[PDB]
Amino acid sequence: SRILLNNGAKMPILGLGTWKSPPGQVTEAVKVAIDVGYRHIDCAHVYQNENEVGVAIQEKLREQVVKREELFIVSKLWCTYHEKGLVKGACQKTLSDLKLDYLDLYLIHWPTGFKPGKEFFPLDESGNVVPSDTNILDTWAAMEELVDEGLVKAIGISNFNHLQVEMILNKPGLKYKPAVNQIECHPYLTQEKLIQYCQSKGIVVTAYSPLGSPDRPWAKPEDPSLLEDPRIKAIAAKHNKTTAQVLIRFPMQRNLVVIPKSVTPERIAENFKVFDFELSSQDMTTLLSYNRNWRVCALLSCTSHKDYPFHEEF
Ligand SMILES: NC(=O)c1ccc[n+]([C@@H]2O[C@H](COP(=O)([O-])OP(=O)(O)OC[C@H]3O[C@@H](n4cnc5c(N)ncnc54)[C@H](OP(=O)(O)O)[C@@H]3O)[C@@H](O)[C@H]2O)c1
Ligand SMILES: O=C(O)/C=C\c1cccc(-c2cccc([N+](=O)[O-])c2)c1
Repeated sequence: SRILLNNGAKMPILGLGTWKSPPGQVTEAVKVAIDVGYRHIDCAHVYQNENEVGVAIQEKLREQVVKREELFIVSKLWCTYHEKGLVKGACQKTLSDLKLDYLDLYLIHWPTGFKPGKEFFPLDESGNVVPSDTNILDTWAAMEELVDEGLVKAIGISNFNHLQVEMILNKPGLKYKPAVNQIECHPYLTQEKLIQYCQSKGIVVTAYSPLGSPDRPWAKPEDPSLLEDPRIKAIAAKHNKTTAQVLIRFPMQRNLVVIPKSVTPERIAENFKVFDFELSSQDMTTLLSYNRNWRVCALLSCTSHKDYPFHEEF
């Protein structure tokens, strides 16, 4: 149920996602998740709901439903805090909101640094995001300081392409390697090349949007839909599981961590019931065959940023 990280800690392979979880529903979602066995919660400052996630975590700690050492809490440094002098304060704000004294894992959320300020997406008058000039290697050094100050047990990256991962790995004077690269991954975006690269370097990959993010704001009625793909439904039916359960089990069998999001109590519990069946190798290869390089998470406003990650093949 856990995978060993290159910092010596164990990370639960199933966690609860919280992007788009409404602040008035996410406290109950996280409470339910912990009650039904989740021990890993994926958070971020930019999701604007860390305080409410924190209320749930704190209640379960206070009530002694779970011990802090048994939880694995992840958050992420937003793009407007890549400047070295802003990283610690950003981490501290997340810790304060989550009501924790450390994070298990803190990720650089995206490789694209943006101008600091109140706006999460600072724009020029023509709608392009305004970049930061801070080198990602300098942001990484600031992340390393957080480990050395006791604020976080592990550091990692998210949405880094293979050249960007390589840049960190080749950093002069690198002190801590990334423990994790969290990337979009599902049967329509299988990420074979990037996953193999990361795993070969001892970096654990977390798969986000494993269900294809059907609640994404830019969904079109005609878009492909994993949960409605009859081929995936057929594999689920064969195993007497739901399509969502197959979609969650799939990355687990690729030695990935996976973080499905729900605020629906029934689904939170359903999504955790994935440790009692196995997809065959044939099922796995069949699911892999559905790759279409279909990406949920990418923004036009960022496509000219020098560190935009998705121009490269992988
Ligand atoms: N690092 C990054 O840049 C990044 C980017 C995207 C996502 N993430 C992380 O990954 C998490 C997961 O990705 P995601 O939120 O994009 O989407 P997702 O987990 O692929 O899909 C979430 C959607 O699926 C529905 N759902 C969940 N379980 C279901 C089930 N058993 N049956 C039917 N529908 C179900 C949810 O509905 P209800 O909630 O209404 O039940 C919600 O609409 C995020 O929440 C976030 O924590 C990270
Ligand atoms: O960030 C998250 O965890 C959640 C969702 C999300 C969805 C679409 C695009 C981006 C996004 C954010 C910053 C930069 C870029 N980019 O460079 O394409 C995309 C993020």
